[PDB]
Amino acid sequence: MITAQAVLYTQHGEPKDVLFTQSFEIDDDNLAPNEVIVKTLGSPVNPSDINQIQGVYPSKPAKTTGFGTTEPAAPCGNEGLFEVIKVGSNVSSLEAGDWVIPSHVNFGTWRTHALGNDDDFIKLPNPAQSKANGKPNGLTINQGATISVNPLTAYLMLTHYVKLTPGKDWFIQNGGTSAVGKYASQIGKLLNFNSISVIRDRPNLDEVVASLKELGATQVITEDQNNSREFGPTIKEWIKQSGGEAKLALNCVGGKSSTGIARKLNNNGLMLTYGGMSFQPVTIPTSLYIFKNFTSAGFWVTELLKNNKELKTSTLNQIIAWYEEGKLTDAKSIETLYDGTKPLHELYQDGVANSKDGKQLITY
Amino acid sequence: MITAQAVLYTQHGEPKDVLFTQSFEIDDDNLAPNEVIVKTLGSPVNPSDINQIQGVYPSKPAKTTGFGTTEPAAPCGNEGLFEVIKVGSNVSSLEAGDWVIPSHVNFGTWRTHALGNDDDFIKLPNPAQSKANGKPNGLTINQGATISVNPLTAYLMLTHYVKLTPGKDWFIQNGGTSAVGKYASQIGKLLNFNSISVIRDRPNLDEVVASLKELGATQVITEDQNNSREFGPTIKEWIKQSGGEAKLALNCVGGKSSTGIARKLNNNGLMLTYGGMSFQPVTIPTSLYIFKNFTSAGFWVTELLKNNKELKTSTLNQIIAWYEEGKLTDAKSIETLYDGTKPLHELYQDGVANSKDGKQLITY
Ligand SMILES: NC(=O)C1=CN([C@@H]2O[C@H](COP(=O)(O)OP(=O)(O)OC[C@H]3O[C@@H](n4cnc5c(N)ncnc54)[C@H](OP(=O)(O)O)[C@@H]3O)[C@@H](O)[C@H]2O)C=CC1
Ligand SMILES: NC(=O)C1=CN([C@@H]2O[C@H](COP(=O)(O)OP(=O)(O)OC[C@H]3O[C@@H](n4cnc5c(N)ncnc54)[C@H](OP(=O)(O)O)[C@@H]3O)[C@@H](O)[C@H]2O)C=CC1
Repeated sequence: MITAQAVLYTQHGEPKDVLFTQSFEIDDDNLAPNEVIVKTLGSPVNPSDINQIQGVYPSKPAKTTGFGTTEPAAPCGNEGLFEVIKVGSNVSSLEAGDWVIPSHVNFGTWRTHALGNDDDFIKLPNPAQSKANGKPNGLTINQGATISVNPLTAYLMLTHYVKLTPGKDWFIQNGGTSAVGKYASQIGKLLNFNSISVIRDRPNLDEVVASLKELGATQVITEDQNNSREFGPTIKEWIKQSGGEAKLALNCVGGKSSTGIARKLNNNGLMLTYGGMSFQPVTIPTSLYIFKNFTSAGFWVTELLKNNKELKTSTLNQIIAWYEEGKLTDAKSIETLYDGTKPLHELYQDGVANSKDGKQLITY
Repeated sequence: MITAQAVLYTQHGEPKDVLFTQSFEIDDDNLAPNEVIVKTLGSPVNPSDINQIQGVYPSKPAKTTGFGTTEPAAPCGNEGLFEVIKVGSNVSSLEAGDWVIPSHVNFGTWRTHALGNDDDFIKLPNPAQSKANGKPNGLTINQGATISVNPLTAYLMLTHYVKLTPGKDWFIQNGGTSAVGKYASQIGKLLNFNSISVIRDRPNLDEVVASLKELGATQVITEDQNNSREFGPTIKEWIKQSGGEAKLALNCVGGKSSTGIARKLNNNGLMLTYGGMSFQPVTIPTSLYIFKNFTSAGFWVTELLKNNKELKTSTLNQIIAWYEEGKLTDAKSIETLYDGTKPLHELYQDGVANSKDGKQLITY
């Protein structure tokens, strides 16, 4: 018998108000033939996990009395890395010690353990296996725990919609310091796409600029430069002088920022909106649509991959391979370790409240 | 010799400030083998004509001294109907008496006559020719003079981007009382497409609503209803009962109106922005792109048909056919006849100033 903790809520609302920790037992001596028990190694706090709890995200786990609560309650978190503890008698896809991530969204990853079917998980090579397979590197906890959402988002947005000619074409993105932005920059470098990252100004601008260029951004500008009429021609020269064109814009901010990157694209440009950190709508001048044949669309990784395991697998394997080859690094996280001295849900409420400091990862 | 008049400007500005009339001569006796002389029957004042003169429209006539001015001057007007008066010794495509429209934009239609090559024009059937073919109707001056821009814009937006299932699917459009909106309603009913027209409220609402439904709108709502969450379910019920889906939105207003019509589309919807009469940008909530997979694109008939004679020809023929059969009616115009007593340019300046009254057509 295993005693586990799960972060739940009986009703939607702000994480700071509705989350709680529910103690529950998992019978490791009576697993159905296809069941598996996993122990969480780490799971992050992503904006979508929060919106899901708030009730403003159209994809969520059902509320049930399954964890032993009197009222129906839903679990939290959609991605994370777990270590397999035990498999049922008919399980062959997984075994003790394996590293896995949920095979689908809405599994609930903010907890110490989980009981599920073998098909509820996807196996990632763990360090022991990467070494035995002769790979140069093995995944870290954070890399495994954040491999499902942000890296695939960056990869698919950059390759699934418009073909950028290697060594010539460009994509421009705001939210340059975001985890997704950092993954996009690297993938751009790996695929040989040029790129402009737009970020908010800061006292350590120079340091962040060099850091993002190391990751792979060709040029880094501030939102003030993004808004500047006078600076505009300098950006256009970068594109024109490269021989390619700015064909794609990645927007996760909205507002003025989204207007600014759209204006930087060449005619027939495409913008993918995948986030709205400013809480401002996407505003595009009528002229961009008519005279520059601009197109504005959306991206939702959860929806793109829910019934396309093939595209998901192919994308995931590429990220894993780059991690094993030492060609990709992770958007780093501020890790908070659960040790039982502080209720689990509080560690997540803190991670939520401290999101502004950067990606939060609760570890176990 | 023929003494002609042309409305010109030597510098971009407001029509009321920079326009003037230039008298020039055409030698109807010295025609090159492939030249043609035509006299204008009528030409409209369209928003794009004005934007062109203002210098905020990226497609324009080269300034030249061809009309006998010392400083380079540009002509005005992009569409219109002309009657062929004389053709060169090598012209077989046109005969005296034929009706033609410019074959390309930027020809300058705000003038009494024009000398050009045969390939500078596209023949339309004149009344006698339509009649000799047993067609119920011949084209009127206004129908011929306004056939190049608004009707083709409406047709191509409804048929060239997303396929609406006849008898089922819907398109929604703002700017319902505009000439384009009136063509879209008619083309919509002729192709058996369902549609909702959005217009600004007015005291004679009932009459305008009835009028738009006769033209082809299935339903007509005000912008207030467009802004209404309360009203939302009513629209959704209309679509549900039809068994179809709202797949396309036509936007020529911008601002809140563009937001409102975008929201009423079913998931995977497409909006075509082709105008922005409110002078407000297209604003779309982040959630529509991500969760509803909405797409916002542009439309510019000038750019689309620029190097696509076949698509232009085909679309033009379908409009001519509907006029000849009597199935399509023109967005009516307020006509001002030039008789040589008031400078030609003033007639057009009045046309520009009285735009809000409705489509203006200067006749000859
Ligand atoms: N649609 C999809 O499939 C996916 C969408 N997303 C979206 O991406 C965003 C989260 O990304 P990750 O999860 O990569 O994010 P992180 O939490 O790592 O980064 C968030 C970023 O947003 C920036 N930011 C915060 N507030 C503002 C503001 N007011 N104006 C401009 N920028 C601001 C931060 O700036 P700074 O560095 O200056 O502090 C930081 O760069 C969310 O919008 C999330 O919902 C993520 C994955 C997938
Ligand atoms: N290829 C392209 O991209 C093309 C673009 N256009 C664009 O379409 C529009 C012109 O259309 P046509 O040439 O059909 O126009 P008209 O001038 O004939 O009609 C314009 C109509 O728009 C309405 N209108 C004016 N201001 C507003 C507002 N703020 N909100 C809602 N309605 C408003 C009027 O309403 P009411 O009568 O009720 O007062 C009027 O019925 C312009 O935006 C023009 O540039 C046209 C052809 C092609």
